[PDB]
Amino acid sequence: LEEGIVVGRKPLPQGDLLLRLVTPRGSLEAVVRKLSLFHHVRFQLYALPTLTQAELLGRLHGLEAPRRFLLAAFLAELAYRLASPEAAPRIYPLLVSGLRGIAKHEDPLLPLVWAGWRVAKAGGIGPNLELRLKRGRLGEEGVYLGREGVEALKATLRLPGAQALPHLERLFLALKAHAEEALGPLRSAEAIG
Amino acid sequence: PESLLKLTRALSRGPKTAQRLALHLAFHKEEAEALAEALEG
Amino acid sequence: MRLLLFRQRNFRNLALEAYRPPPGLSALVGANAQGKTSLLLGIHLALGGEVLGLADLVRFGEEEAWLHAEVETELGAYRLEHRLGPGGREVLLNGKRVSLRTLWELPGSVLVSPLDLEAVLGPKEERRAYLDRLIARFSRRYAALLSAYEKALRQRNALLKAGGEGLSAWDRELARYGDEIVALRRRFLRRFAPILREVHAALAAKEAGLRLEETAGEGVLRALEASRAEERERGQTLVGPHRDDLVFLLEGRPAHRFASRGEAKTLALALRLAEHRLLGEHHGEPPLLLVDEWGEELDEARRRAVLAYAQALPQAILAGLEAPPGVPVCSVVRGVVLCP
Amino acid sequence: MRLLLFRQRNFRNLALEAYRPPPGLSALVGANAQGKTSLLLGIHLALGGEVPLGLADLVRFGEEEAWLHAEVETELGAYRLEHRLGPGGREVLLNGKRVSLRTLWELPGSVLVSPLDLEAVLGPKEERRAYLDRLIARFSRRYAALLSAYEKALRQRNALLKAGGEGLSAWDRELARYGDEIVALRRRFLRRFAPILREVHAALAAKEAGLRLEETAGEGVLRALEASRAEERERGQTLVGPHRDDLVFLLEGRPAHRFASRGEAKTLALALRLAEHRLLGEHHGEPPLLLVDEWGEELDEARRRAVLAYAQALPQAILAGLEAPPGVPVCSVVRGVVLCP
Amino acid sequence: PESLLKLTRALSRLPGIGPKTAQRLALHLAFHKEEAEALAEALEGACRECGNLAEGELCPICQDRDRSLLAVVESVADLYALERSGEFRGLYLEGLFRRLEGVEEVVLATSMTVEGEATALYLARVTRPAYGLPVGGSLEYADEVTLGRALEGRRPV
Amino acid sequence: KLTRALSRLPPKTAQRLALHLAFHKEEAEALAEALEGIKACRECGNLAEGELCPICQRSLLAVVESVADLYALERSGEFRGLYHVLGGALNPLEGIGPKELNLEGLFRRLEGVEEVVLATSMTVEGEATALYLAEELKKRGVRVTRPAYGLPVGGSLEYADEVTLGRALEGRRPV
Amino acid sequence: PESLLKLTRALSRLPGIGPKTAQRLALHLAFHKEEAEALAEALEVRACRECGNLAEGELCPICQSLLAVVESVADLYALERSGEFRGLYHVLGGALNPLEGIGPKELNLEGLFRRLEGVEEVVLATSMTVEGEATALYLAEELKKRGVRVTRPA
DNA sequence: GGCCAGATCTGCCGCGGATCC
DNA sequence: GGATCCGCGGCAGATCTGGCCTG
Ligand SMILES: Nc1ncnc2c1ncn2[C@@H]1O[C@H](COP(=O)(O)OP(=O)(O)NP(=O)(O)O)[C@@H](O)[C@H]1O
Ligand SMILES: Nc1ncnc2c1ncn2[C@@H]1O[C@H](COP(=O)(O)OP(=O)(O)NP(=O)(O)O)[C@@H](O)[C@H]1O
Ligand SMILES: [Mg+2]
Ligand SMILES: [Mg+2]
Ligand SMILES: [Zn+2]
Ligand SMILES: [Zn+2]
Ligand SMILES: [Zn+2]
Repeated sequence: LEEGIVVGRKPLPQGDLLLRLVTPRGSLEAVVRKLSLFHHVRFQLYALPTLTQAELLGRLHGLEAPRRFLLAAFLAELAYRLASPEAAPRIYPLLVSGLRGIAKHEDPLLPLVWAGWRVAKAGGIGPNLELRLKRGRLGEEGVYLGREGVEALKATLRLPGAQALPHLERLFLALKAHAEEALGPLRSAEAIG
Repeated sequence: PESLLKLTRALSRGPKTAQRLALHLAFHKEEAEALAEALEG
Repeated sequence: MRLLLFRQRNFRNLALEAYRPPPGLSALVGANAQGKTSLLLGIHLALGGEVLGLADLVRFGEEEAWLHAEVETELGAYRLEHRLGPGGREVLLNGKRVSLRTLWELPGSVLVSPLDLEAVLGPKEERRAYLDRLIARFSRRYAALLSAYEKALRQRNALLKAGGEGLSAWDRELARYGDEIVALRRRFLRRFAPILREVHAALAAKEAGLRLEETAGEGVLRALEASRAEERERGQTLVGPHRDDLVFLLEGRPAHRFASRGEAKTLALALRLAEHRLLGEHHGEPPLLLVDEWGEELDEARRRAVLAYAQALPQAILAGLEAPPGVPVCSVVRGVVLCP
Repeated sequence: MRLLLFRQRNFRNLALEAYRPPPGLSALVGANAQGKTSLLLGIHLALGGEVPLGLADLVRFGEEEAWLHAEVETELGAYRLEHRLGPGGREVLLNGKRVSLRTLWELPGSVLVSPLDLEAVLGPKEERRAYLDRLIARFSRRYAALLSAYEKALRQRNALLKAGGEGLSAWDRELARYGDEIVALRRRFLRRFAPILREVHAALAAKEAGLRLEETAGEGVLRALEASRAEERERGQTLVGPHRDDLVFLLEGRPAHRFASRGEAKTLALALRLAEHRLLGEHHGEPPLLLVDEWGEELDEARRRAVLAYAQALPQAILAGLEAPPGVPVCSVVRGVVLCP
Repeated sequence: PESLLKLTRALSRLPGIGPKTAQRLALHLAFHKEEAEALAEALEGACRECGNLAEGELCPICQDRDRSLLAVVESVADLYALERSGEFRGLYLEGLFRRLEGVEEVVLATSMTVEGEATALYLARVTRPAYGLPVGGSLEYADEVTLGRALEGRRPV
Repeated sequence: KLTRALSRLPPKTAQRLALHLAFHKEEAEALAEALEGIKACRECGNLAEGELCPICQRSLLAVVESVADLYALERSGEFRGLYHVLGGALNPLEGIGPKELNLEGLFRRLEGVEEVVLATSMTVEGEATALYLAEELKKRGVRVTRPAYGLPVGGSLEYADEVTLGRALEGRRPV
Repeated sequence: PESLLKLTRALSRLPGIGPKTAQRLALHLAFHKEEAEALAEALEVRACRECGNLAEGELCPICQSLLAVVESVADLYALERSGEFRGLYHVLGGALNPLEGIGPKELNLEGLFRRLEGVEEVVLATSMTVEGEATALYLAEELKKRGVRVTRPA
């Protein structure tokens, strides 16, 4: 038995479904014979492992918004690409907190970026902040983050989230550039325009 | 419910019949007592 | 027509000397295994009826059986005798030896037995055979037509089964016989039904009828032509008078699937009585009627109706465990018959 | 074994709510066309038996579904049986779940007596052989398997013989592998069965009763097959085997299909049924339920008195007829309703 | 061996197990007293106002709930399922007419079984859940009647 | 090549049939002939002899995800409108978006007064597509309707998911 | 269309199929057009030179000192898959039943008689039907006439 | 859905009993 | 007294209803 989130749904031509899940112990891939997206679920795997039982633990009803759904898919994909087994116990609570924030907060982008920066920091891809950040390094090239943006980024990377929220109340572009430099292109990047 | 799961698990020593019987015994105190008596017997 | 006297010697377990039934309704009373059925069977045989193996009718440890009957019809009395044994039957009419076909002309008698229920609750073959023999009892052309049709069908099937050949004359013969057989059957059944309906209405409260199903109602030739492919495939003739079906109906429903014991018994008795009435109206004088075990599986009303109907016949003999009320009665004890 | 309650809905012409027979001897009284036979047939079908009537003709005129329900308790414990008769087919729900019909074969069940037994006693050779086969088949399934295998082997060998030539000894050995087993099983069953029938019939009449089974192949199938090659070649069919045995019932040492009256034949049929009931009750430990239809129709006073005496010592039985036996509880049937005063 | 008779009868009485299944279970439990004792030691481990079964006269629904909403349930399994659901703050047939007092909207939580259909027809504010298509899966794994009802039950949005 | 083709069909039966086909050349040739013989309507999207189906040779329109769904709907018998067949659903994970669908082909057939049934999948992705198409239609001045959410016929309550039950409740109707 | 009709006829004709299954697979292949030509190309190994069995190459894996006789290739693969033993493998034409006219000549008994050399044991793995038992008896009689100790599975 | 078990139905062959020359 | 024929019991082969297992 394991507990995790649903971050990947690949339909199988034979009527089955390919499932992609991450737990506090590491990411995994599973299949089912013949559980909705972005749901915290507790499941029992049998071995690609074949799922046998699944228990629902909560629904995020507010994710049906188009932009909110796109941002949640972006966050989940970035989490999965950063879902190392060692970092999984750190990312999983961060994943849940970010999903709750983007579900509840009026502006999903704020908690989205708040969780994404911390996931990037904890996933071994922490940018070097020592006005434009390029490949995770500040300088005269890249997206102009500005003094306020740099200060908010430093506060988020150093202070806990509670007082990091007021500072951030453009960094998304820098985080996307850093993630692309570290890991390569993103499949979901086409959606946003 | 804890006693329900304990009963379904003892009965499992399929799950749908185990559940139907656990529910029936919960809803029939007399029969369940008689069964505990016969098991002690 | 009156049966004045009847004698026998060494026939089953009978050990009597003479029996003189009175005119009108009569009765017989006995327990189990006493000889009512044997007496009725002997009376039926003595008048030239049909039956048990011919070698099984002789008493145990004997070889010769003798039956003698004296009947005084309207025109004049005459005698009959029968000899049974290893050689065979020796029927002589009033002293002169003669064949049974001569006795076929005489009225004879009608016997009602528990064996008539199978003509109602039995399979298709039994019903068809019963109808065939019932029609044959009235006419002589029917037997010859049936024999010729059977032989022609056998020849045609034998030729068709073993490979192929020219099938032109066999079809013509089969059609020529079937077209007459079907017409005769229709003509007889057009008249038989109303008498049966009236008799059953007298006996009971429901309604009875007959239904005949014909595979070739317009012509044997066309029916044969319209099935050649499957006839050649299967290898048997699939049309003709030898595949018709007869069904007895109680309130518009088949009798062999819904009727009970009492209804079936009443229907069989009605059929026998209708046959008796038709024979009486045909030959010239009604034959003697013999009813065996008349009132077991019937209630009070049906028994009373049966007795009331039988009260009006010129002569009849009833046998059973219980004596009917208000009629002369004779008892049977260990094969002997004694009368008051 | 004991029956407690029977309920129905849209079965034949029946129309009632419930029926609770008492423990012991019972009775039914009714005129013609009332429903005694229908009630007995319904009980027999509900308790897991086999009804000779077609399935599609057991419902009312107009309706399309029937319901049966019985509540029986045994030495072990109570349980409920339920049948859903309809266009699709029979289905059984033991205590609330679907159950295969073969499972009820292990239950006690019931036995039914009807004039069909009387017809079978006085029937041709094939009917008697079929009756013996069906009677033996209720005590083992190995017998049915052996019968099926023997039939298939016989068909194969006959087809081979009808046209052409091929290897023949193989099929001979194949058929002889089963013929001997069938013969031995029949012999053992008859040896165990005869004395019970004799002692049962000794309490209903005065004469003697017995059985006889003559065999075409007593020493062995192979020896009899090799001794009739010319006849097989001339005819083209197998002429030796268990499929040509003859069973005869004897009254005072004479065949019963040529020297017997109605009363004696009915007594023989009843004796056979009672012996089967006793043997089955000994086999399963708990005797089944006995249902008699038209108990005393074609019998005299002494035989009726003898019949009533025997049925009084049974655990539970139900008799039906047009008259009420003296000294027993009586229920009446009128147009489908059963009322007990 | 007379003691086991009562146990066999007790297990026979419950639905879903035949007499031979009960005998087999008893025989398997006769020589396996280890788990028989484990089961025995593990065994230990309705209010008029509601109709809900609970320890004590008042159920937890009676024991933060409103009397405005009352839902009629066919079986207590559905009651447990809806308790695991938790979408009504309100309290939880032939007797419906004389329970109409004090009720301003009637909630119908009964299943769509034919018995429920007949009960609803006999009983004919009152509300009933709609007929529509479920969530997830595949449109090719459905039934024709549901397709038709969803096409004719199509709502405007 | 044979084992994989046989396994693509929706084990032991596949193998026995492949072996039989190997031992029965004529059947295999007949099957290849039927396949060549078999080798979407421009407007409806169903099957057709040549270009247009017999139906084509309309106030109602039903949006559908795939041709199989279209055919299922037609088998239902409760729809005599026209159809527009998309190429699939939106999927960022598969790089599927406005630049991949047939939106422009859709807009060539749509008019002001019309109703478009929203028969998308019952998933997060199908719901997102449904809402997106509905918004695009309300912008472009056309009615938006959505099939009823609720319980399926023959469905038990015990085994229904909490979302289905919650939608049934929220979408309860008077009677 | 008529092409769909003939495709459904072809699917129904082949064994182990349902008419409803045939129709649903016809509609599924109408939905998937690439799988059509994929199956067509995958549609297009011969009899072994020595044994005569279907061989992935030049000899069947049986050839490449225990001998067994089997009705058909299906039971051959079923027996080899479990892999209790390895030895020479032989396959017959079928069973031996005279109802539909299959005698010893219609079978491949003649081929079996060419390679008895070097054989010390033969086991008759045959089905449990009566035809299988008759075939086993005939084979045992023939080999005993030639002379080889034989065994059969329990 | 698909294959088998078991009862019912139809036609052919050998045997017994009536008739003829 | 021999011989052809007519009718019926007995048996094998083909059809058909209702229950079952595999999936
Ligand atoms: N060939 C025979 N030789 C000597 N006795 C015989 C012969 N055939 C039958 N019996 C005896 O006659 C009895 C049958 O007599 P039967 O005439 O049938 O009686 P029944 O009065 O009609 N009896 P039931 O019909 O049972 O009420 C047999 O049981 C034997 O005892
Ligand atoms: N399927 C049916 N639906 C309705 N009525 C029927 C059906 N089958 C038979 N019947 C009637 O039920 C009656 C027969 O019931 P049955 O149970 O045989 O009577 P019984 O009491 O045994 N009579 P009996 O044996 O003749 O003294 C007749 O009136 C039939 O017409
Ligand atoms: Mg008599
Ligand atoms: Mg009756
Ligand atoms: Zn309460
Ligand atoms: Zn079109
Ligand atoms: Zn080889």
